[PDB]
Amino acid sequence: AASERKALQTEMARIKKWLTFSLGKQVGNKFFLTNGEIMTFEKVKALCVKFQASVATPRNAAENGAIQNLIKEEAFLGITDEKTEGQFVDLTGNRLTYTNWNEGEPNNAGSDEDCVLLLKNGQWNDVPCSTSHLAVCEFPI
Amino acid sequence: AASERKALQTEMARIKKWLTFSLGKQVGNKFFLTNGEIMTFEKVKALCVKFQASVATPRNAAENGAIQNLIKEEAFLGITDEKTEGQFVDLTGNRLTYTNWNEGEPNNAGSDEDCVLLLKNGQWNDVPCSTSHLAVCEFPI
Amino acid sequence: AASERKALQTEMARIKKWLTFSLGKQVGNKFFLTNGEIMTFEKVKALCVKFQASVATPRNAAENGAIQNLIKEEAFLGITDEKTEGQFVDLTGNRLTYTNWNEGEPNNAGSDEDCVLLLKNGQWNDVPCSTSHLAVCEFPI
Ligand SMILES: [Ca+2]
Ligand SMILES: [Ca+2]
Ligand SMILES: [Ca+2]
Ligand SMILES: [Ca+2]
Ligand SMILES: [Ca+2]
Ligand SMILES: [Ca+2]
Ligand SMILES: [Ca+2]
Ligand SMILES: [Ca+2]
Ligand SMILES: [Ca+2]
Ligand SMILES: [Ca+2]
Ligand SMILES: [Ca+2]
Ligand SMILES: [Ca+2]
Repeated sequence: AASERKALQTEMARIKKWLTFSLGKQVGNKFFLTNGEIMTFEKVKALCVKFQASVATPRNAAENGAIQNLIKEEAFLGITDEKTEGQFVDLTGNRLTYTNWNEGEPNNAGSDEDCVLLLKNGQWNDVPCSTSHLAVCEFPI
Repeated sequence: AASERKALQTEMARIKKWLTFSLGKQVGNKFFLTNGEIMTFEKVKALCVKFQASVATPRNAAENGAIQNLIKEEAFLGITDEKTEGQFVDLTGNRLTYTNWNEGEPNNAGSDEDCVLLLKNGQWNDVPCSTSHLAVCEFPI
Repeated sequence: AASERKALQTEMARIKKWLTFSLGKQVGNKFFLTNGEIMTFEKVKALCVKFQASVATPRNAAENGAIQNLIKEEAFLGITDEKTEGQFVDLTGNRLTYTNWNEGEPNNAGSDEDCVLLLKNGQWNDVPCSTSHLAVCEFPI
């Protein structure tokens, strides 16, 4: 009967189990993944979008730690103050409820730091959007 | 007809081929995987269990080498002598038929070394279960 | 109705999306993957073949860069001049249209360099086939 379909769904459920265990980090309904490539902010934006994903945007400590665990280099976050200087916000325009700025940040040094960078210790630093950093996308899971 | 089902099974077989090639190490009916996180023994136990897997327990040189190849840091094994000091055993209570102790091991230093650690060279060292080391689970494949 | 089949195909399409994003590098109809193990050329050949894949053979800059991005160590390419010294060719006998030799290469040093090695900077160097290097296979995607 639908024995095949039964086996397909069972096979899929385990493949998905493996992936969430070792391919990336799952926190709720988000799945953080990196292609291991560094590029400018606009590029990462296009990239994630190209995959039906969005740039990783930690909305709480758990997510921040998850991204922290995943990365081997500083990664751009889906946060900027491009439109209103000093007012950091989501790629959807939503203001942040959780922040983890590094000491002395944000400082908008050189009057040109509108992007945010997740550092290896989990802290953040505002950096120029034109710099090249690790691409990380959150996929809906 | 069942052309779709045909394609689904073919698609699944190749996805599985990719995963066994680059996601982890397959040795017989075991699939070794790591989430790249270090934690205490009890945590790793819970973790693997949480994924229908068990802590990696090499039962022969091939498996030991496979785990060795997979890891980038010392990993806990599913072996302990908690119940009977000096008598190392499986998470199922089965005694070991294969061991790869490091020189001078096991020594049960500090009278508190009931867990086993796979070192980068494949050799083993008994360590305190309360230490934090890389999590590795063997999944049924 | 075929709601399941619908869901299976949707589930598969996203699993495939994740894999092409983080498991390997896709360039056209090729999917480059590495098992992270170093071995002699003949071994890598057998390995890829064993997986219905072939040794990675960059046929253009995009592919070369893709392989370059993927690797953490020097990787053998599916190119040799075993049959006709100096005449480098595909594993299918096809002559190369794209090459990226390193300065001073190829030199066939020691009169025993019939294999090709992709270096970390993307350049190539002819090396003895008996040396052990990273295995990389291109899978049909
Ligand atoms: Ca600004
Ligand atoms: Ca600090
Ligand atoms: Ca700013
Ligand atoms: Ca700054
Ligand atoms: Ca004891
Ligand atoms: Ca030793
Ligand atoms: Ca002990
Ligand atoms: Ca010891
Ligand atoms: Ca020759
Ligand atoms: Ca050079
Ligand atoms: Ca030669
Ligand atoms: Ca040479």
